[PDB]
Amino acid sequence: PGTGKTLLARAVASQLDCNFLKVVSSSIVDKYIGESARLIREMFNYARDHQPCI
Amino acid sequence: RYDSRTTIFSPEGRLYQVEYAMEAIGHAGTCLGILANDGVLLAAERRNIHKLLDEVFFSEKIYKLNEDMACSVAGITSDANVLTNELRLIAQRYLLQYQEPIPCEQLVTALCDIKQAYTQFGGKRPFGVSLLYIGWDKHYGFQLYQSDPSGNYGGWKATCIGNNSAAAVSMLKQDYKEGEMTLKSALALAIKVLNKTMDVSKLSAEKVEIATLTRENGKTVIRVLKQKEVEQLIKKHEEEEAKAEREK
Amino acid sequence: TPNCRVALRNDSYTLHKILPNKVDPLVSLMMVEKVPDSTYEMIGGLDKQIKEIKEVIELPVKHPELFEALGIAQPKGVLLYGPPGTGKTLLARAVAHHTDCTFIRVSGSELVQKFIGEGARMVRELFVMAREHAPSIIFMDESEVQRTMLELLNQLDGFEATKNIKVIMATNRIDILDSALLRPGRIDRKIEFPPPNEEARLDILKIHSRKMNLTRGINLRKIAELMPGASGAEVKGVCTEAGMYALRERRVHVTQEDFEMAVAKVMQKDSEKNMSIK
Amino acid sequence: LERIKDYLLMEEEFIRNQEQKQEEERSKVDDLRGTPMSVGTLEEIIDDNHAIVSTSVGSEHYVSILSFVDKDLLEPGCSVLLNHKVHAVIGVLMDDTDPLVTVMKVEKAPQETYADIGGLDNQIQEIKESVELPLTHPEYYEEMGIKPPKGVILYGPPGTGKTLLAKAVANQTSATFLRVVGSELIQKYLGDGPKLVRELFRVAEEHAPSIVFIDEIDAIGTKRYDSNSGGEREIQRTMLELLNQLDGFDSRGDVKVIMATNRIETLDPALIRPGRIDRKIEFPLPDEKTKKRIFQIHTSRMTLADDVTLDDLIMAKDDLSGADIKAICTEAGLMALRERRMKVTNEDFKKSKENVLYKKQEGTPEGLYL
Amino acid sequence: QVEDDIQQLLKKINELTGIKESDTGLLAADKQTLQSEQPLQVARCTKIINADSEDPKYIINVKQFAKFVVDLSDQVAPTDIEEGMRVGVDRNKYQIHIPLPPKIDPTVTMMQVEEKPDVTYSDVGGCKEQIEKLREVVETPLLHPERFVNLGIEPPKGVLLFGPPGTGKTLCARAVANRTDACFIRVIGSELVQKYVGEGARMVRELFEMARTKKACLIFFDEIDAIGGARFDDGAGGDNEVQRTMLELINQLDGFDPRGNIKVLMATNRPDTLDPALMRPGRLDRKIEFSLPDLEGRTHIFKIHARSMSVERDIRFELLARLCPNSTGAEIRSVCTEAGMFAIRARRKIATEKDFLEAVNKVIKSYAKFSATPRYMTYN
Amino acid sequence: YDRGVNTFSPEGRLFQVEYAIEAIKLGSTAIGIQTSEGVCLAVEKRITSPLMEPSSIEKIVEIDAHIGCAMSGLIADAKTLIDKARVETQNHWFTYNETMTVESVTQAVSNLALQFGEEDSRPFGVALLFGGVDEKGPQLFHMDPSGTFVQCDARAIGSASEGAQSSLQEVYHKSMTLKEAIKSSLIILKQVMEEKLNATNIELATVQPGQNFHMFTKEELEEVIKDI
Amino acid sequence: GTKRFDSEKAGDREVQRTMLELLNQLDGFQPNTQVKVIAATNRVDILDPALLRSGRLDRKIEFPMPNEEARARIMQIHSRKMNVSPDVNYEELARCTDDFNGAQCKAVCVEAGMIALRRGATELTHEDYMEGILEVQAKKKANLQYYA
Amino acid sequence: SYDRAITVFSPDGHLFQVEYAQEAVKKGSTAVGVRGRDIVVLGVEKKSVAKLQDERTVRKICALDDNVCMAFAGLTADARIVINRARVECQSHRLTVEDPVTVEYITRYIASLKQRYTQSNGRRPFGISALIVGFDFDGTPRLYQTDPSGTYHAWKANAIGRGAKSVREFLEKNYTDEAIETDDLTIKLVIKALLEVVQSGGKNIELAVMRRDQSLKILNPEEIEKYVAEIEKEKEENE
Ligand SMILES: Nc1ncnc2c1ncn2[C@@H]1O[C@H](COP(=O)(O)OP(=O)(O)OP(O)(O)=S)[C@@H](O)[C@H]1O
Ligand SMILES: Nc1ncnc2c1ncn2[C@@H]1O[C@H](COP(=O)(O)OP(=O)(O)OP(O)(O)=S)[C@@H](O)[C@H]1O
Repeated sequence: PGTGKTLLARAVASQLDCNFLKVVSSSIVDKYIGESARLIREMFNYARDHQPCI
Repeated sequence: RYDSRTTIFSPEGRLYQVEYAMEAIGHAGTCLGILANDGVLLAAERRNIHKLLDEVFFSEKIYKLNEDMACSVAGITSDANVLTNELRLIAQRYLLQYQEPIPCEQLVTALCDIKQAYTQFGGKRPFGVSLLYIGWDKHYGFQLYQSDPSGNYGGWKATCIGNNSAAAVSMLKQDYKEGEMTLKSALALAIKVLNKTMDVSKLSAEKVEIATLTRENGKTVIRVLKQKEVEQLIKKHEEEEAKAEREK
Repeated sequence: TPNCRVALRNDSYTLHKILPNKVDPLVSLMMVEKVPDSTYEMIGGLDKQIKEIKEVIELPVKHPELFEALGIAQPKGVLLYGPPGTGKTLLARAVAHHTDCTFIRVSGSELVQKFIGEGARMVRELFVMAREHAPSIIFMDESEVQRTMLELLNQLDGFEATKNIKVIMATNRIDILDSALLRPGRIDRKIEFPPPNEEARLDILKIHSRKMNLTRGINLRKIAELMPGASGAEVKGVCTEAGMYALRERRVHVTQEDFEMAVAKVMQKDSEKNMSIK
Repeated sequence: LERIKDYLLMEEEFIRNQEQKQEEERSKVDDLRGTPMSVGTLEEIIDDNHAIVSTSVGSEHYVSILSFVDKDLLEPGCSVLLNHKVHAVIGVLMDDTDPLVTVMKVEKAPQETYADIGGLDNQIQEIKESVELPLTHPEYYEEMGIKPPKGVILYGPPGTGKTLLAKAVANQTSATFLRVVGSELIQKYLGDGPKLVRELFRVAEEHAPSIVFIDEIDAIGTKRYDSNSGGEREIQRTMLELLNQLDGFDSRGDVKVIMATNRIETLDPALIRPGRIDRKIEFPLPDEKTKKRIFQIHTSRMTLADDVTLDDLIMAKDDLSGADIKAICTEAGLMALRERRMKVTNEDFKKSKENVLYKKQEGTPEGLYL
Repeated sequence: QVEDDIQQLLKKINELTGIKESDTGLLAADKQTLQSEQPLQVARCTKIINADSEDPKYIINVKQFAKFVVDLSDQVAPTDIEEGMRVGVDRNKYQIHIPLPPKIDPTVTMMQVEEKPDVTYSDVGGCKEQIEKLREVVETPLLHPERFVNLGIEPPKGVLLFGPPGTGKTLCARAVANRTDACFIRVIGSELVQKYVGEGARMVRELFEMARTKKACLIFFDEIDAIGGARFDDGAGGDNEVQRTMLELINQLDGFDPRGNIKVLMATNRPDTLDPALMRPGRLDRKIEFSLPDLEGRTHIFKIHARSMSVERDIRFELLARLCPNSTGAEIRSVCTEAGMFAIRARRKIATEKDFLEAVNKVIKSYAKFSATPRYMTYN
Repeated sequence: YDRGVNTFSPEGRLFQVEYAIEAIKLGSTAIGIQTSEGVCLAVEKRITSPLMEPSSIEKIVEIDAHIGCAMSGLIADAKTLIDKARVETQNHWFTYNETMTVESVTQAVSNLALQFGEEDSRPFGVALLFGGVDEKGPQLFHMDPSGTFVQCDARAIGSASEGAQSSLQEVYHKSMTLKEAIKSSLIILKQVMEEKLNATNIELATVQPGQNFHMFTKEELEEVIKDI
Repeated sequence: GTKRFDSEKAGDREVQRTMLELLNQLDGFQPNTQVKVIAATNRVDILDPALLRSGRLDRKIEFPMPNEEARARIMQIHSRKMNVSPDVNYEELARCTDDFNGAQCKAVCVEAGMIALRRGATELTHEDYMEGILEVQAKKKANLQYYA
Repeated sequence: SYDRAITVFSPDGHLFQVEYAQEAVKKGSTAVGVRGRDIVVLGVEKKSVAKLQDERTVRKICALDDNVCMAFAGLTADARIVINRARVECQSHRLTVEDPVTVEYITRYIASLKQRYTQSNGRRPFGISALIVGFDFDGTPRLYQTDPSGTYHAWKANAIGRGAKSVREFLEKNYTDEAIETDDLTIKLVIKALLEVVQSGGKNIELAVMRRDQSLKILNPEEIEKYVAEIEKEKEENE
């Protein structure tokens, strides 16, 4: 936890710079619990613009 | 709630392992014995009638225990081996002590005390085995006995095994016999009972087991009889079913 | 009335006319209109059960005089049970189209209570409408939650109203229930449901296979004696597999040999061994 | 011929239920009011003929008072009659409460007195001495300085006639009576426990000496310890509200409470203390001496061929409720009615005794003490 | 058919009785001042957001609509039209005319006792030292503010009380309210449990508004499980707003300028359902329980509950206290009333020893106590 | 929790011993009184049935020719302890030709009043009152389940023992006589019992140094009761 | 800052609004070196992992309960204000007192003052503190027995 | 505490399992026993014949000596063990002491065995309660009862099993000191007790007596039938 978890994760990401978003995966565990899958749609259908997506 | 071990009492007070040993009896092979003078018989159901066995044992439920006593059995199988070894050893020790065969009721009470020794103490599993008794003596003649996991023993003339045999006991009461000591009548009655109670269609003789005990001149021979007479007994009973459908 | 919907004038806020029909979304729980078209005869031979149901439901509606000039109450609590549970639904639909009476199916489940909504969901306002549609029969599949059913027992038990408003609970496996339901002053006729005999399996066979074009030289009691205690579930299944045999042939003709394979088409296991022990 | 009499009595009672001013001064009252009247909430009354109100939407106004009756009867906390023109304070609103007050108020004594159940008259004698004596014959309580009991719990095996005892006491009374199935509080509404409670007991105090009758809340005695890891819903808070309403402050008055349960150990022992609830009454599977009386009541007005003895059935088996006896007495009558017959023989009672008794099934001893 | 006769002609004469009424059916301080008051105005009370400089230019909200930019009318006192003051705003001129009191909420005035119920200190016998400690809590800092000063110590401004149901908590509450001299306030816990969002928080605000008006006032909580001490929360997400109200209560209660001359008594049957955001001392300083009195207190509660009922002048209370193994004043008083009922079962003038014997039977030995009959010797 | 004879408390203590001291309280009452003239003793039987034969219920048993006893609470722990006390006093007379004094008797009993241990059985549930006449005159002795044995001048046990002690401290002093102490005991008895005092309820046991034998009064007890 | 509750049909909203704006004004977006963030809570597992995320609140100040010397130090600090009896071993108090906080030792101070006030003592004594320890816990008497 | 195990006291000072092992006795068959002055008498109810067996092996009344008699309630297996041990013990007493066994000795043995059985680790208590009736010293009739606690307790008459309060209430409402026995009065007293049984079916009655010098006599249910007939005759003479 911390040399192969959050650090040393963005090495080539610094070089490549295409569609590097973050998902800490707490934002899918929602309030209206079926907003989880809706925000999965909101993750992908907002992501696939920068065409090779990360 | 008050489950944990065989001991101690429940708050009414009932018992836990006692009722559950009875419900361990109920899912086993079905046995019975019949009211007969000048002989006595046993009936037994073959568990695991699968085609790849050997049957070289001549006896899977009967155990010719002393000389003039055998016993059927029902329940957890390998506890019964533990019980039969000890029972043979008890009766043989009695014969060693007196040079007279064991008069069968103190034999039954000895085994009941053996079972009760695991009913009281803690923590041991009680013996989940009920089993029958046929035998002969100098004091009453032919006898029949029913061991129970509580240590209670009831001298019956027509006995009871578990959930498969309540309707059998109902047939034994509604078809109660008295006076007729003929072994063949009792065999036909047993054929009728096992025809109703077992779900074996047309009663295949490989799925049954019959052993008898007669008094021959001074010997009290035990006849674990062969298969051909069982076949013709089934044919006898099906001819009597043809007699029963003469009413149509 | 108290609790009465009305129409309001829209310039001085006075009444216009009464809006009747106090009924909440609960006819949407009734849901009985065109249940099926009438089907009494489609029961394989449980006629004692049907006669007891007739003389526990309709005979109180037909002749209440003959009860209370004879001076007895009319029985209202009907629990239906069987050890497999078969014919549990078809008998309900059968009774439902032959009474001309406000039948009601509450075969749902103990939903809402405090999950997305208020609660009070077994007969809470449903009994108000059992009054509002005074001849009525209530039917349920079914012990599950522990205060709502109790409230509604105490609405149904004796202290309710004018009777002939009966409840039919119909499920298998009695012993999974609470300690209040099985009061005999609360359930008055408990009828068993046996798996059928050879003649009744023959009858159910005739019922389903009558529309099935069976060729000739075809015996049916042999098929009935190929059934080692068939509950009635698989009795329908044998005929459907016979129809499937006719379907896989591009044929419309069914022999008895099709049933000879169709009985064989049903066997499952539960084989395993080194478990006899017992 | 009596059915004509009973129908005419019921329809004339309905006719009586249908049988339920100033030539110009009442018209001035009709102009003292705007006809679309409304319901408001006084916050203060600055007594110089204009008051401040509060509405169900929340707009609060200096609105003038138009008194016909004494205008100082209404108070802050009591509602008013406001117009739609200037929301003018009209006048007399007799103090109204929720719709859920007439709902829980039975208006009849539809069944009968102690002559309905058969034989328990030691504890029927208790509820007698604790309701019928303090109400009707309140001599010795003042005359020996001793206060009467308040709370009565019915319990035991079900179908003993707990409902029958309830409706029997609902007969023999002149005090006002209320009928509450007290488990009705399954909402998704926070608060709303005390609303029903405070309004119920305020109504109970305002009318009369009364009985406030809670019925079957044995589920709601929620163990008085927690809900496990995360629970808290409202139910504990609502029962604690009722507890504080009963034996907190604000003296109880002439209010009686009779309660009934099936199971009893699952209750809340913060209620079962005396003072809060005084009497507890066992209703067990009775005897084989008042079963004769229960059969006697259930064979009062039915066609029984007197050759048969119900005491044979009483001698048969000894543990069953009086509701079971009612089920048998109706069911054997149906078995007689199989084929248009006059009276009931023995074998209808036998088949009906067997039929009703399909209840207890266990298993497998005991049976084997033995 | 004689009953047919009876009921038939009864109801027939009753029908006649209905037909009787059916055929027998056939302004100075109220009216002339009405139209004078009809040109009044429906002008709305408000609540003021802020004051601009050099001018009113007041911004205001009423309850729900918007945030209202207003004037003042000319005949005002323009000084005290400040924030936190509800004032009256017009429906044509849109200007402030008359100030108003704030949202007083006179259901929060309704929880004040407003009376003095009589239960004397001589009635609460059995706990002469627990009530001594509570006397030190209540009577002494409100009467003799010397020894706190002359020794340099702090008052126990909060005292929780816990114990079995039946014990005397209510009695001690109304006992100190009997000899109070101060402003005593009962607090129903579910007077905080209102429906809408963020209102019981404002109920705690109303409490502290009443508190800091005056001196030496007495807030009495009871049944704070209704308020709650359980932060019962995991992935179910149900009832949580009462916990918000209760944390608001902790915030305005203790820590960062607490109460002052305010002495609060609380009570609970369930101490193990509390929150350790109130278990901390400084908030609650005496966790005084009560226990069952041994014999002297039980004889004392006999003396209190039998001084004013007709008994024999020969009976003792030693043996009766003996046959109460574990009991309370409620159970003792039930014994007194039950033996009175037994005296009504006979026709006596007083009560005797055996009256209370069978009442002790009825209360304790005819308790439910499960299951049930203890018939064995093994002891005697 | 507390569950078990092998766990203390955060503040003390057992919690098995305390539950035994709780288990004392259910028994019948008894009162023994030391007087230099001799030790007297009394008890209540609480007879249930008329078929309950009164002379078969044992409260006062005989340990020595001059050492009496009384029991409390549980019966059979008392039967065990009485048996052992008899055996061991007899052992003292065996190896010493003399009478084991009452303090030494009760030390011999409370050597295993707490030898309770199921491994390496339960604690006993009985309080005992010991009276006897040693070389130091009469002795009155009181033990407990916990073996914490002490001398008492006039100890009362079991049920209602608090008011017995209180009203006993009302009447008692050092220079009492015999018959005064007898009636002083039975007054307290018919204040702490519930039924009428008669010939069959109570029983006395008096031991004197000159009347070492027969530590009992048999139906002159009727004459003593009718003198009140 | 609430754990976002995973349930339907209702919900107070402005807790989320003030939470998002608090984390917005706080850290991440709008960074500034003139923010000195102090915060204290009772419990930790009610909170969100967005409240930290990398360093929103990177410095953690836990508090173990006062170990040995801090307890008697705290009792000495509270007893500083009063009429001290100067034969009070506070180290004995630290030896006997266990699992106590600062506030409970302050309660020991106040209850020792009041217990001395029960006899009207001018200055305190040591078992005044000891009964303060007992009464802070629950109470004792002692009963006593089995300790002879 | 809890209902687990036998060693813990209650918080209010009880042993749950002693009170609870009495309940199995309290829920058993009834058996009474009285003493006459020269003949002792006892008997059991509930023969409970199931139409298809023998019952000579299920006998609840047996003997240990030629002088003493047994009875029990509760469950029967513990009765079988206790009776087996009692025979051995009675014979071992006969081995050293050459007396006929006093009844008080065998009751002290049974109660002592029962209590040291109850004290130990996890040995399940004997759920019986015996009646031990005998007449040894100058033929003086005695009868003692037991308890799962182990308290021998001498009476003059007794009732155990199901509903024993009513049966003992009948011995309370009958029990006359006069006269005397009079074996006829003892026989009629057995007849009145068995008529006062919980069921009194008339055929489920089993009684055995001892005249303090003889051995046990098992009766025949025709002598008992004429006994019930003359009891009904005296009941008619009440009218
Ligand atoms: N008397 C009958 N006559 C004809 N078909 C029957 C009869 N009884 C059962 N069946 C058939 O067997 C099946 C069992 O009936 P159902 O009651 O509908 O099924 P079910 O399992 O009983 O439903 P449950 O128990 O309420 S979940 C149905 O599909 C019927 O077609
Ligand atoms: N010493 C006493 N003297 C007189 N009555 C007493 C005494 N102790 C208790 N009581 C009784 O107990 C009542 C006061 O205690 P409680 O009413 O139990 O307080 P409480 O609010 O009921 O406690 P809970 O746990 O909330 S039910 C009195 O009204 C009496 O009925």
